[PDB]
This record gives sequence, structure tokens and C-alpha cells, in this order.
Amino acid sequence: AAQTNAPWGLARISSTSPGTSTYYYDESAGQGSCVYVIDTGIEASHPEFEGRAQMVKTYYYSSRDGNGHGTHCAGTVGSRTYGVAKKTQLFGVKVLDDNGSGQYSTIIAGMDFVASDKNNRNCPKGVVASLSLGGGYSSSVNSAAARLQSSGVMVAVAAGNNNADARNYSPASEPSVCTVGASDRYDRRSSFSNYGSVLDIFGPGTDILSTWIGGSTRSISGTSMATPHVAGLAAYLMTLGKTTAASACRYIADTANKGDLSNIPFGTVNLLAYNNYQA
Ligand SMILES: O=[Se](=O)([O-])[O-]
Ligand SMILES: [Ca+2]
Repeated sequence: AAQTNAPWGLARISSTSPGTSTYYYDESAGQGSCVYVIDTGIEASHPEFEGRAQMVKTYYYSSRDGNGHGTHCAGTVGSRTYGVAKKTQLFGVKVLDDNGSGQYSTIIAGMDFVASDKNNRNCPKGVVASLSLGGGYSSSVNSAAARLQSSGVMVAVAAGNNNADARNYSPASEPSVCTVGASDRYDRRSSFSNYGSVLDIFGPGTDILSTWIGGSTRSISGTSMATPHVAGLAAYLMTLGKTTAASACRYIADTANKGDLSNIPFGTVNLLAYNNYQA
């Protein structure tokens, strides 16, 4: 399948070159998979989600996304126009308040929620969790992410936006999850992206168009935007039967575009997420 005039990041993840504008992907499109977006919520009524998004948990007075961040991330996972996996099921877990903040204890509860809640859902092709969030190093946050992964969920987490080594941030620094850095449309490391040995992969993160609250769209930047590209890619590849939740990060690294990013510090992987879709 071909989506013309796609956002650059979608085109990038189906290309061996920068500078194209068509996203190519297998029609299965993540059908039968599930992606949990653990964030500020999801505006499930947005037409872009086509009834495939729902809120499943909140720790606050509403499950509404009063911020936009979670809606944007969910759109990159699975919206019809802006998403990688255009037929996946999206589940929102609101661990972040409408200012975009959340206590680590709430974030931990939300991860253990997903590990159990997947047993309440129909996800025959597998389960992914996208965590476009983080703070300073915490062994308990890392352990929660490790449990979620161990439970059979492909966990993708943002590396962080400090232009620093991700070893000092959580859940970025948890080794067993998929830690995602950000690149731009010219195949440069995004200016803000964290780096370091713990990164597994890069995805598009600078100037990413996606859904926003109030039925709208906007372009924003962050490792928060790179993460859902990888989460959606995992869901897509799991639906194709190419990999599994336990193995998807490694598979994505195996199959990535290699050596094509600039300003990658010595000791950080030079790997850009790629679907290897051949029609
Ligand atoms: O190239 Se794009 O996706 O319009 O910023
Ligand atoms: Ca890892």
C-alpha cells in the first residue's frame, strides 16, 4: 500500500533514503495487534482514530486528554493519516495530568496496569506499550518497565530530550526495553535527542505532524514523537508474524537502516527504524 504526501517520518520508516514523501506498508497495517499509549490520554473521538482508540484507565478526574501530547503520540502509532500501524487497536492509559506531568508512583501503577489489562483485551497478533515520558534515574521505574516487557509486551520508551547520555534517565535507562532516540528529516540526530549505549534505535522525532486535541493536527518535536514510530512499527511487524513482543526491538535493530545518521556520538548505535516493506 502507498500513502501519498505522507508525513516525512512515515515516508522515512519505509525508505532506504531520506527525502521522499510516500509511505509504503503492507495492508495488514497492524490489524489484530494492540498498542497501549501510556501518556496524557487519547482524544478517542478524533476522526483520525476511526473508532479504534479508547481510554482504558486514568488516575485523574478525567480520562480526557486535556494536553494533546498523548493524542499526538497515539496518532503517530495508529491514526489513519499520521500513523504507522493504521489498523491497530489503541488503548489509552492516562498516567500524566493535563500539564504533562506525573508522579513516578502513578507511572509505575500504569505500567503494571497494562501488564494485567492486556489479559482483558483481544490482541492475537501481540501487544505493544509506548512510553513517551521519563524523568531522572529510578530503579523502581526501570523495574516496572522491565516487568511490563517480561510480561509479553513490546515496550518502547523515549530516550529523553536532554542532549545527554540516557543512562541518567528512566525508563530510558532500563536495558530490557526498546529505548528510542530521535532523528530529523535530513538524517541528523535531533538536536535535543539523548544518546548513549542504552539506545536501541532512532526514529523520526523532529517536526512530526500528528493528531491533536479538539479534532486538530499539529507538528511537534521530541523523542516522544520518535517512540510511537517504533511502537507502531513493532505492532505492524508483529501482525506480519515477522517478530514477537520479546524479540521485536532486536528485530527492528537487525533490520534498521545502518550508518545513515549524522552527529551520532561514538558508542551510540547508528540505526534508523525501517519496515523493509517490499511490494
Ligand atoms: O514534511 Se512534513 O511531514 O509536511 O513536515
Ligand atoms: Ca534495550
